Amino acid sequence: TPSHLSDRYELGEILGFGGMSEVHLARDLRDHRDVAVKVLRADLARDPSFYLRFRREAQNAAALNHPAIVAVYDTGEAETPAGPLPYIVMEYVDGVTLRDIVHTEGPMTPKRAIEVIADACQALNFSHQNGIIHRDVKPANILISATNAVKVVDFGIARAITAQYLSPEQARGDSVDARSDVYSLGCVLYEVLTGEPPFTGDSPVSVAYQHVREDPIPPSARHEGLSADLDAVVLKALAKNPENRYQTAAEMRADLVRVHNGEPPEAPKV
Amino acid sequence: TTPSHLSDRYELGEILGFGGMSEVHLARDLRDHRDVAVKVLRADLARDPSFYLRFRREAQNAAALNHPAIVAVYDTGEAETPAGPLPYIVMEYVDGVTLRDIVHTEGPMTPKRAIEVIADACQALNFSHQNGIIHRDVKPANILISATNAVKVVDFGIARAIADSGNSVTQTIGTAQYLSPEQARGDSVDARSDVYSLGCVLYEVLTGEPPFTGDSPVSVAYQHVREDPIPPSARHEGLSADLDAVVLKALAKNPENRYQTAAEMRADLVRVHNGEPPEAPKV
Repeated sequence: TPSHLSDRYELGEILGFGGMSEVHLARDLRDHRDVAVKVLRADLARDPSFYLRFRREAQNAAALNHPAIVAVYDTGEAETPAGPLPYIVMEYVDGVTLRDIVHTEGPMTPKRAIEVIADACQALNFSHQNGIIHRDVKPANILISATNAVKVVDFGIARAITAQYLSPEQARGDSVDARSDVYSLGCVLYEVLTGEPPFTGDSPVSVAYQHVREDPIPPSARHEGLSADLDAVVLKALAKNPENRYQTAAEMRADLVRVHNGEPPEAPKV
Repeated sequence: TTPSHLSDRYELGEILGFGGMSEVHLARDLRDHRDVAVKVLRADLARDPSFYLRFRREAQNAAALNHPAIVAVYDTGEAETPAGPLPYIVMEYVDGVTLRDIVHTEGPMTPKRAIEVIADACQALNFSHQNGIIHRDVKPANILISATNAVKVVDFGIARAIADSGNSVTQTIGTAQYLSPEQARGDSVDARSDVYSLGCVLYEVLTGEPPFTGDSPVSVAYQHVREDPIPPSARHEGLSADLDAVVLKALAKNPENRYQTAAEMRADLVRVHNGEPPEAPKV
């Protein structure tokens, strides 16, 4: 990868690695600001199967406009003498992932967890009202900024009509919809609350199997300082049948809000 | 695209097989003047910390077992070139093929051969268990047959911590064909699991298919949990009711009903091999 893309974006340190792409902190020398640039790993920039796969993801990136969603600024294709190198330029978030927080700091307090997840529900809801399912909600895809704001990254591109955060339907290979993001957000909620996701296993298959077939253990049975109410919410978000989950991320956030307040939630009492 | 050399001692050659994070190379040991197998982190995953860490742990904690039917571990290290550090493990080399390639190119074995092979796998797993090591991933791709027909087992899981429960602590889209029920549920895995998995392999070398197949790993995992396996002799000819009894005991849903040890399973495979009645329920 070159030091500069398009004589505009000056690549700096790696923020994170993804499937085929890596995200860099960079200076937009033209707009004079720091940005995040997602590029295709240089080695992979010759396999056409990858160049094409990435360019569609870039061309068709979810460009949503919401405080809790990392914006998309620009998309491009640079010119290293070796070859054309495709990239997406995005909002930069000076912060750390939920995955890092949970790992270095452990489970959050119920109050903090609720604030974080309800804020994620807003990003998800705004995304949903705009026709877009994230499909990969998970702690590594939720960012917390230095000033403590939630920023969600890595929305999947629109479609036609590991495994710790899959919904039963993705696991079965059935069709997914907004409710599917709901289930996954609940997995994250479960983890920030208890230090662990609902299901663990020796292999993605095992975990997938559990999502589809095993009853989750109520969070309070795995960590202290969790109320029965809060249990009911998490458990509803984790319902096996989409028909029985929260129907929208809004519904989910409203029940989270009630628990923050200390009011009984609309969720069932197990 | 890895380097040509490691630690100025091992020069790498053809790839023998690829795994999760890692590729296995046939290499020449320039100090000891011999061919070894070298399992290294894939070069493209090397900048990535979560893969480097995951592998460093695997390399340092590799299971060194000393047994004819187990591929030895010679050295464990970290090479530092401008792509590394690249933890790696140096192992006994087996000039041979996987039990998986065999079944795929040659078809099912004869009971006489199947039994001999699985019986040797049993001696490997028994030895390992008696050394506190559970394999956890027994499957055709992890059993090699040497050019002289010796059985050699690879890819033992690293030792893990056991909880207050007396259960094993869990570690870490796939095969799902050799999964035990306890693995599927994410329960405690132990010697009985290896026994069950080896059962699946035995079933596969005898009949040409593992006990359960399906169009999703999830759905196969389910069959392991809930569904009865059809006796081998109903799927392939030339197999006796006694052989069925042994395979089906190994494949039992409740670990308390399987062979409790690999040596026990080996004992019933030897009896069948000899024309004796097995200790296992008629069916």
